Amino acid sequence: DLIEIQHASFHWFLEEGLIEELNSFSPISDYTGKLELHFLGKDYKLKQPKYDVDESKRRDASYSVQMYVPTRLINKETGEIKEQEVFIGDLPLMTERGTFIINGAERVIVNQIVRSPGVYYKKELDKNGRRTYSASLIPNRGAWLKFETDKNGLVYVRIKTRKLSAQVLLKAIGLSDNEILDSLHPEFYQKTLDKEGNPTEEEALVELYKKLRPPPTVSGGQQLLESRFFDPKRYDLGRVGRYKLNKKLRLNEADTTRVLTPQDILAAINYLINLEFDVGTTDDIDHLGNRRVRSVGELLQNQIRVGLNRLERIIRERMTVSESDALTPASLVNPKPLVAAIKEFFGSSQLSQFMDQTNPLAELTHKRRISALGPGGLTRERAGFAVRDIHPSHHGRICPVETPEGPNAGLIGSLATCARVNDYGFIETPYFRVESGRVRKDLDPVYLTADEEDDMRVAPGDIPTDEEGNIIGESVPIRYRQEFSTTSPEQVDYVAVSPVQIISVATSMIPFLEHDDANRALMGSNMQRQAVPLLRPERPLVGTGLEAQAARDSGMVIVSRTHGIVTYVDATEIRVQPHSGEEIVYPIQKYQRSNQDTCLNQRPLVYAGEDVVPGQVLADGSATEGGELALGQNILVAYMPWEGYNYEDAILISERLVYDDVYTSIHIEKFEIEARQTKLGPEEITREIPNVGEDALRNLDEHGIIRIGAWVESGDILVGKVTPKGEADQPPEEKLLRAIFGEKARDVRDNSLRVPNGEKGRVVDVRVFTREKGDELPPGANMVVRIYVAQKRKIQVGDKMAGRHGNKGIISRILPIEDMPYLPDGRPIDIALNPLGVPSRMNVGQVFECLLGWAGENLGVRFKITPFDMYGEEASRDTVHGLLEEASQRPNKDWVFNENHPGKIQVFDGRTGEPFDRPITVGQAYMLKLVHLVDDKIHARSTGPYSLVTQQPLGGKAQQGGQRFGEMEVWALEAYGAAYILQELLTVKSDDMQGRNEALNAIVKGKSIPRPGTPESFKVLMRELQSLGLDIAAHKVQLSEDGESADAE
Amino acid sequence: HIIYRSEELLGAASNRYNITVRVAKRAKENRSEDFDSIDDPNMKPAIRAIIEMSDELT
Amino acid sequence: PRFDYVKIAIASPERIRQWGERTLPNGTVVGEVTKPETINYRTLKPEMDGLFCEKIFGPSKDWECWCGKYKRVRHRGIVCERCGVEVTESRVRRHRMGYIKLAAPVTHVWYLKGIPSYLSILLDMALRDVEQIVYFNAYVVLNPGNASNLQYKQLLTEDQWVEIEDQIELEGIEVGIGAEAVQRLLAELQLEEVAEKLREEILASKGQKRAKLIKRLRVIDNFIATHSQAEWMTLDVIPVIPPDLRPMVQLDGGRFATSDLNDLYRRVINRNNRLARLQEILAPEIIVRNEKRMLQEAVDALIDNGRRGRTVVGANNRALKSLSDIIEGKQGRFRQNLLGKRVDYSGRSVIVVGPNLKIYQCGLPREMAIELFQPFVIHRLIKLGIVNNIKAAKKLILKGDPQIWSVLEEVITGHPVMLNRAPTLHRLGIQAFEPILVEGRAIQLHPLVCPAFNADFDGDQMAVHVPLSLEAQCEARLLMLACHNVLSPATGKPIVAPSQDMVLGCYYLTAENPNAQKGAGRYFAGIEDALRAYDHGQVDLHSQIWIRHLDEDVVTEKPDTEVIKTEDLGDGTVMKYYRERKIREGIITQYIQTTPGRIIYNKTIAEALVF
Amino acid sequence: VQGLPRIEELLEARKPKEACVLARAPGVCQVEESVDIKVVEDDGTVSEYPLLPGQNAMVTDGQRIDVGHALTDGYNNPHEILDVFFSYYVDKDGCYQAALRGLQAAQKFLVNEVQTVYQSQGVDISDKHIEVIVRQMT
DNA sequence: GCTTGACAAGGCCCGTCCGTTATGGTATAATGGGAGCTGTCACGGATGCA
RNA sequence: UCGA
Ligand SMILES: [Mg+2]
Ligand SMILES: [Zn+2]
Repeated sequence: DLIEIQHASFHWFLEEGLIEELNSFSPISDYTGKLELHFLGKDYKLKQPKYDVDESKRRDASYSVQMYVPTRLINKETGEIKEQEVFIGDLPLMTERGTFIINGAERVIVNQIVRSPGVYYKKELDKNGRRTYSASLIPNRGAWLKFETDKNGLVYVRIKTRKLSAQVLLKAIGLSDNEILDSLHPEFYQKTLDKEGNPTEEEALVELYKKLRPPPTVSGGQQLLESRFFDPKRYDLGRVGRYKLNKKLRLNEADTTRVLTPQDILAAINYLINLEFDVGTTDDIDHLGNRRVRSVGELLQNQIRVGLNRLERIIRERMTVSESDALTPASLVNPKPLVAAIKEFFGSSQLSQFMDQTNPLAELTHKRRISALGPGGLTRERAGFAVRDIHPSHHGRICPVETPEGPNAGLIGSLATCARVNDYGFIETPYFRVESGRVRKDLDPVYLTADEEDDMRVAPGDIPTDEEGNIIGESVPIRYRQEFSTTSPEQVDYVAVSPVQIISVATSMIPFLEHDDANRALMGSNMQRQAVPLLRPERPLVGTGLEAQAARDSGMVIVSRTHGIVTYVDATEIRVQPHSGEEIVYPIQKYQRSNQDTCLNQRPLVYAGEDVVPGQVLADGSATEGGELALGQNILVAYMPWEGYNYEDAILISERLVYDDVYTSIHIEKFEIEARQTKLGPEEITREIPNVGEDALRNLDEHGIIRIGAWVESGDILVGKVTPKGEADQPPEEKLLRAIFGEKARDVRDNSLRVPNGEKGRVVDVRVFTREKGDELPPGANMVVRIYVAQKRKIQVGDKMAGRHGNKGIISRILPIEDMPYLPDGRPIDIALNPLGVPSRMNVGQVFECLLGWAGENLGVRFKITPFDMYGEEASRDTVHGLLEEASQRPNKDWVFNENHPGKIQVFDGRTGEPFDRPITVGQAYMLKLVHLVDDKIHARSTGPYSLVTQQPLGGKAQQGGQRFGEMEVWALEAYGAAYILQELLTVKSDDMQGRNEALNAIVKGKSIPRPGTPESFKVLMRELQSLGLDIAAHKVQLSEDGESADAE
Repeated sequence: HIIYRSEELLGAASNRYNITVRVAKRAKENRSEDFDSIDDPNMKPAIRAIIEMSDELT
Repeated sequence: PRFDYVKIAIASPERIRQWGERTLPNGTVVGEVTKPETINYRTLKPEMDGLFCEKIFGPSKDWECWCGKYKRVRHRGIVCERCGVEVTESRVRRHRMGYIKLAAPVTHVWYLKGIPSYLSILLDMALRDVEQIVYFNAYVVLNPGNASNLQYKQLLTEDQWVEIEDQIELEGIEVGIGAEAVQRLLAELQLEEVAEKLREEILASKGQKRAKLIKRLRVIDNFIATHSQAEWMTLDVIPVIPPDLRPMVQLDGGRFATSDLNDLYRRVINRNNRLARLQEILAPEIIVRNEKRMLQEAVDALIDNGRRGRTVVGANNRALKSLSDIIEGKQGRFRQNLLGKRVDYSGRSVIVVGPNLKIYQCGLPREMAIELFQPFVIHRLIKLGIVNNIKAAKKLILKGDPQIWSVLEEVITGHPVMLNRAPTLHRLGIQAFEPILVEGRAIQLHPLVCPAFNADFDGDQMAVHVPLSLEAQCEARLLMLACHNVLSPATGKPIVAPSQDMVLGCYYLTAENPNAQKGAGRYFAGIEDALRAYDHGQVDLHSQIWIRHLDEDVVTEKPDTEVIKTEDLGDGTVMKYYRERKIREGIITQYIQTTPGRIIYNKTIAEALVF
Repeated sequence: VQGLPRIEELLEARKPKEACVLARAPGVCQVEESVDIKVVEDDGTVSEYPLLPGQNAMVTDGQRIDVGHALTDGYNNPHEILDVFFSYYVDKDGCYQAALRGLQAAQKFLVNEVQTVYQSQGVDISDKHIEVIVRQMT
């Protein structure tokens, strides 16, 4: 299973994470001691949800459950036990795909990588001086212990504040002079004991309080130090903090997990002194053995911990004011601070991200992202060069290729294919045991938790092995202590289980990965997660074979579980019968809206009367073919330059891709309107709207709302809504115009929902959610109407297409089939790609892919080639050229392979009919269609809305915004002679309530006027500087007159 | 031939930021003189100020 | 209007109240903010005293006061005797400023916590010394006369002042605390007389501290030339921003969208009304001292939040936006609203390569040109007589008639359009083009201007801008056209050149293929004889062809002047043989061995440079 | 490998880690833990004792010393070129002529060092564009 | 090219009605607050510490 | 977060 960091994490929270939080919260007491409240956390209910999975997405709700615990309220003096179940909070459940539904939108919880708790030592040179060793005891939650060591044998303890001597903390926790020196070399400790005095057990708590809290008190020094490291519910090492203390310092005690042991502070000082004696290891901060990951089971444990602490303040403020008895325990627990704590984590936190649902490849990748940012991780400004590079401990755990380019280059990683996280939070990799030069591929792997660095010798999965005898190679390259070396095959210990263990699940879909560059393989893995689901997908011919596993783990593929006989198959359900209440129904969704405006259509695959197996595809998804995944189409390609139509990364396609419904996707948009409550009068949805005739009232059913199946275009009316007005401030021009022809204006105003510019399609869902029907509504709303419009988009000029090797491009021309070049059998060419971008970017694998897919086209065999071989030069060139020779041995196909030029044939011109001078490489390429279509990039504005303060035009496609003329754009016009264009762009086009009126009136009348006025943004800055206490004004230097000018008035 | 007429106007003038103001100040006179019903769509007043200034240059 | 220079100075307390108090036909002025209330919760009308008051800043609606009975355009320039709101336009609210009269002086945070702390330079104190007097942590001696052991401007602790209170020396010893003592220490200064005291201390016994008296003399000399006072650095009257610069709008759900300036203004008036309440009922001095310290922290957080003390927050845990935090940052008023603005008549789209076109020409789609040139199409519709107004023209544009596209075709001819791609590194990233209406939905860009814009056809979007005035059209054509931008502004080398796909077409054309000759070694009569032989199947592209060319300016790779294989004909005529030439000397004839691909290349330069 | 940070610290006029510039123009004949170079001027009388730690190499071979000839084998301090060329010429001619010759040595160092970094990366930049910003600094 | 009695329509004006709103009070005794900062790099002043 |  590829999703185990989400399913096993939420399963741990429902049985171990929720029980541990309620056991530490209980019991609580009052100020006097009259009654006590303790919970029973291990007997909670977790009742049934309210709505369905598909119903919660359209009703704008969350798939959540109610949490109830039994609560026993006892009293100290009077014997009474009050058992009652009290509501705790709303907990959203994880769906079957591993996601959550928050406010009708599907969301994921990205796993965040942080540092592991423990002690870490570091050699630091602050200046050109001696060698200083530092320390840092990091807990899971609480204060930090930073031990430093200066020159001349002075070890200090810093607990944010100023540093202090090591004897001050070591004596205040409770110790003797003989219990320190017996377990310490004590000759180095005499230099820090001379210039520190010699305090007793009570002569150190007073001096500790004088420097931390600057009167000292004998009772104040004990309450300050115990609350930092020794008090419960304020300092936590964690289950993994106790494990890292017993490994580094080699401690004998274990299973403490709550209180910091004072013997552990003595062991951290002893390891720091011995670092000057050239013994001990300096820890690394970028090592994956020191870096942990956490998931939904751990991140939810911190939100209930800060949510129950707010509940502890109200539970102690209600058992003291009410001095009377006979009170119910259900009124002591207020669920309001804990409901708002869970709702803030799932909807308002940064780590809960919007789920990418373009294709099943992006859904599987987004659940396995390893990001180093979040509330407790790193910062965008605090990220440096060392944290973004690849550590040598990332071999097989984190993918070195798949990472987003730009700002987050290296901070957001991806988990590898065979990687696995244990219960402690460390990434593990499987390895096969090698015994005396023989790979023992018979038993289960070892799953080493990054402990193979300083102990084991690990070989990758690329060495030639024999059939159970020995290893063929005499020099095996291995890795030992983060360095590569070639040793004997009898000296190795472990070997990798797969050659795709290093790369992730999205990089493994690229065939011939070893022939492509690592920079273009980064782009090829990112463009595969943006491919739209087509209308009829097609499986690739040069697939790697891992597409079948990624389709079943995405959750959008109906699988069988019963091993039965299929009875009834239609377009909505599949009914089988289980055998060794026997009729289950598998529902099939038809054209459901996704998050990225794509389709989630499922098609039936099986027929009636067929034996099935557990793990068989019953119904494939939208971007999924039969069994395996399918994100694009296999069509003909040719690497030849046309007449400037493929000049700089441009694509020339044919007309055959248009009328054959190739690269044709279905996009479903969703519109929203609401009949709110205006204080002047309630708004309602009517059909008789003013100033709109029969040109737009054709699809309404006398209710103001459109019908199902009506073709809407740009500028129509979906929901006709009116709004009452109470202005009554008519100008004298409109009063004279209305008095002539009559037709007195009504009190309503047309606020109908309309279709935006460049939008069309067919309406498929006109679901209306009103009150008194069984659904909750937001306050200040009478009727909520939701309109879903689906449209069928073909492939056009301006769309961005790409392949699996980073050869992205934008189509500039769609030629007919008689103008495209044609093969010597008469078959035309679909895509005419440019061969100039190939040798400059090292995209060699895309030439191996098309030449192998052309061999699979004439044979019809659908090759499955795994990456990272076999014999050198005999597995990539002679595989392609050897299989192209077999396709040429057919009696009908003799023109496929040539002896002089192997990977080339003769191509004829379509316009003139003459052959070209040189042979051209042809093949069957697998191209994808990305989400960056030409329809979403069109924006234009003449005059629209304006800003609130600066009175400048707004910015945005969805709100009719204007393009920003920034500071780099002024410097280009200032370097030109364009002074009148610069004054026009800053005055009459932005921030002038007077200059915009006269400039617009000049074009309609036909006589332009010069000299625009003062812009509004300068007068805002003039009033802001006067409010800062600065007498700033503008004057005139005219003859015998120095007067201030009034820019505002 | 409008781009060939503009390079002859920018040359032999010693200031390219001054002769473009005389084109812009002559196009406003050609626009006010063309206020009748006859309006040529091919010959704009901004283009007619460049052709008339190059004929008087010689 | 038109001004000539801008002068900035320190605002005196008589200058801040000049902006606040306005003349009204009554006995007193009403331009003072006394209450922290903004508006009412029942109706959406403000109150008669507050930060959004209509008696101070003006009427909320056009020609309508607050109480009623004056809601017409007939009453212009009068003040209602019942309410007090002047009946005028609603645009006067963003120009009027109120003031807040304080009950205690407050030091300005820019002069105290700034660099190099100009308040502490004039007082001849330290940075921590003035910071202990302000915010009420130590006492300063203001009159140490007739005392045993006391110095001027000496800091005293809380336990040290109560010892002198038991000793009454036996004279008048005056101390002070807070900003009332700093304002008294600045008012009794001697800025005319202290300037000559520091000048005699620089020449005599300078030492290492000569630069300290020099830096103090620069601050004192600025207060005499500008005719300012040293006591104006403390604030007694706080100015108020106009209410449209702190807008309060209501969203669709009913919630109000307030600003952070309203929460910082309310903290000043709530702590100023409490200080006037404690000073009236004779409060204990430990409460009045704590109230004046919070009034000092409320104004300093209003001016520069987080400068001296801790940053105050609101409902959300982010930092509040103060008066200084809207001008200094990258998202401030300077770098986001003054140096760079969002312009009208603009748009953007993806770009595609347009071949079979020219330079200074770009592909412009029809639905984007009808929005950018919308005031130019409407003017042509009324001029041609199709419509009569804008409402008849705008309904005809959005309807989709084929006569609208014939009007748009006649408008864009001769109208330059500036194309722009972000980021703009050099000045050739903004060039003007003459657009044409093409089929599709992308901008057909020329492939020759691609190294100029640094544009690649894999997702690049380019911004479109349209000029309006007649002077802007003449500057985009004569100075910003793409045909006049061949040379780069950095070096003297051109950038308009064949780069990727046309170099490979010219390298293969003038190459040498030693296998596909098909008729090499043939003599042709001139340049035009070889072009007529390429249209037939006579010669190939790389055939060795002798061409009779009488010109001498023949450049080639590895040129030579020596004559090898000299052959003499009859009657004294000698043939001068070369590596690539064959000249008949006495020059009679001259044959050039070349390829027909080099003749097509040399013919292209002849028809382009000679017109 | 240090192209872009070198141009930033040159225009910012920052002080480097090491600098050693001779204050006059004498005839120095080198007579060899650390090497010491004794400065003896034949035209003048007063000598000079310069500081030279053991972590610096040699550039002079003998009888080759200009007014501001440095011995660094590394990066030169542009602030030290000013006070060497100014204090040596403040006694010979006037203060205005001493400032013109002092700023000319600092201007020729900044233009030649920016063009050195830009030519190493294969970038053509004309000299008239660089010296405009150097004019605003001096 | 104008003029006069008649018939309602409606805006202010001035009373009261009741929801809305500002103000003061309650008597066992109660007596110093929480919530993060701890992985950025470079330069320029300003203290302060010998 | 994602494109250049
Ligand atoms: Mg690009
Ligand atoms: Zn009024």
